[PDB]
Amino acid sequence: KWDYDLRCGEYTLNLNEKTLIMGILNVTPGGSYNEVDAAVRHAKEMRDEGAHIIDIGGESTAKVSVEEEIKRVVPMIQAVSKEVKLPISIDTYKAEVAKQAIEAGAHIINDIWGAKAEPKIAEVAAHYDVPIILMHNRDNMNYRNLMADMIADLYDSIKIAKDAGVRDENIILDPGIGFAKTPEQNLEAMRNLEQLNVLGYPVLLGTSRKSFIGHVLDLPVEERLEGTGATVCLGIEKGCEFVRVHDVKEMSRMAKMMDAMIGKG
Amino acid sequence: KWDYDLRCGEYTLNLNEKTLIMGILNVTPGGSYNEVDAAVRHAKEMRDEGAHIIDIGGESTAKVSVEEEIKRVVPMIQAVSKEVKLPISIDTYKAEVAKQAIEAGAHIINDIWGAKAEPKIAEVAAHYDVPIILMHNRDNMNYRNLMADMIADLYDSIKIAKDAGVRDENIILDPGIGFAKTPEQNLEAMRNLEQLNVLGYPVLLGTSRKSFIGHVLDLPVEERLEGTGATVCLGIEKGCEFVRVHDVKEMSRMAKMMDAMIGKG
Ligand SMILES: Nc1nc2c(c(=O)[nH]1)N=C(CNc1ccc(C(=O)O)cc1)CN2
Ligand SMILES: Nc1nc2c(c(=O)[nH]1)N=C(CNc1ccc(C(=O)O)cc1)CN2
Repeated sequence: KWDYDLRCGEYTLNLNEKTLIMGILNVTPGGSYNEVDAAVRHAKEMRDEGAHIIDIGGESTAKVSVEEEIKRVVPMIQAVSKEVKLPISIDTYKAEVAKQAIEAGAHIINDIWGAKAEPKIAEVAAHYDVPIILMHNRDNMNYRNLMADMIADLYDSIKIAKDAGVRDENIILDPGIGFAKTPEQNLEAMRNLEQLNVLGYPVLLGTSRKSFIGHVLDLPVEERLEGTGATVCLGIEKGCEFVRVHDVKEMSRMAKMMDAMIGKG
Repeated sequence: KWDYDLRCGEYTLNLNEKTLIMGILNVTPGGSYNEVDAAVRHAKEMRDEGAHIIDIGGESTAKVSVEEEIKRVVPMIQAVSKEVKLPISIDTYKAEVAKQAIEAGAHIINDIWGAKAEPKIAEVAAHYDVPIILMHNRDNMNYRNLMADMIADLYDSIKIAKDAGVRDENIILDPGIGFAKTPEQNLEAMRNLEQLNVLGYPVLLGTSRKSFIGHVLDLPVEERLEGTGATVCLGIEKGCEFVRVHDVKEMSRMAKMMDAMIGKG
């Protein structure tokens, strides 16, 4: 069904056998022992609970200067990649920040502006030959047709990536749940996820604990585990390749049950 | 999408607005204060956590005499229906046991042998005018074609029900997960649930904590909450009207997230 593995330098990710789980690493503020030590323990924990990728990045949910984001995030990567044998993605949109992260040992790029923030990032991706996640986002919500416009917008990211030298096999798409979308639009995107498949790239889904779940269930962030469950289940059934979650133990067992049932693996 | 409500004597169940949750009531052995009091507290708890129906019945998972099953189950129904304002289904296949249960105040019949055990049950259903759940089951597993044979077998239950006087609107079907099916056949049934829809009746799904979940996840019964989650999510996405669960709080929030997303309600 995919005729290629996801190549991640040291590691290799097979897209046919199971839904791959990307664990969110909270960067609680760099350099200090407390910060880097708690991040390592948390990454070790996530590896133990069934995670396949560690996603390192903070400051999205402020506007910090770039030379600082590096001071924060570079030590984090050096440590985790040394002590947790697992691919690391860097969660930034900035070109200069991404460059450092791969240099410090990070394997995937995770751009929440899908190369539209700093088009030069896609050039960094092409050069180190890393896989890149292009997320749907935009500075507004004035959609003519939600799904039609997402697919259009995503394809504009691909165009920037490909004209930068990025190979098709190093491209992952993400519908960008929670970004430039009302609670009701987020549901529609979920309902229509299977459309992104026509584009012919692997899709990552990120819905973990987000507020649209709260809006439906009327429930604060620490009570959003079951809601997340449902979004991850519907996601996988709609053909997702990756899920980005906080609750690795739980989501990982759900993915596995989903895989058994849908006939994946 | 359904042009009719599910009529349950005192109560009425709408099939368009939400996935309806049936809570499993464990009958731990009748008459005694401890037994009936713990059953009532457990039913009150399930009502509090989002349940829409209470399912009362034990001895399926032995072979007890009929006049005893009544001594066990009749007091349970009198109590729960008095103190929990909710429809009760009786989980039996025996005609004489069902008769008593409705007489004691129970509203739905739940037959795990789909009128094939004691065809006379369907006559009890027709007479009191209660809804009946017909489950797929058989004394063997020698399937030519799993789904084709389920649908055939189910239709044999309907034939018995309808020739007994049961109205189409009082008929609910159930694929009978865990019954006369290997772990691998259970997955296939799950994968192909949407087929039962061609028959034109509401479908209840019962997979809560069952061993096929354990077989996939390699996990004992008390660790089967996420696995159950996935089965309930895929179920609802495949058009289920009811789910039969133990973990009402959790499953109830998942159903609700599923409903929001699939556009139900
Ligand atoms: N590839 C990828 N990266 C991310 C994603 C994401 O969904 N996909 N989400 C993130 C979290 N952003 C949020 C947006 C909305 C909400 C919410 O509405 O609660 C929470 C968090 C950041 N990084
Ligand atoms: N309408 C309906 N009634 C039931 C059902 C059910 O699935 N649907 N399951 C029940 C439980 N039977 C089990 C079968 C298999 C397993 C297992 O394999 O672990 C556990 C329990 C009894 N009553």
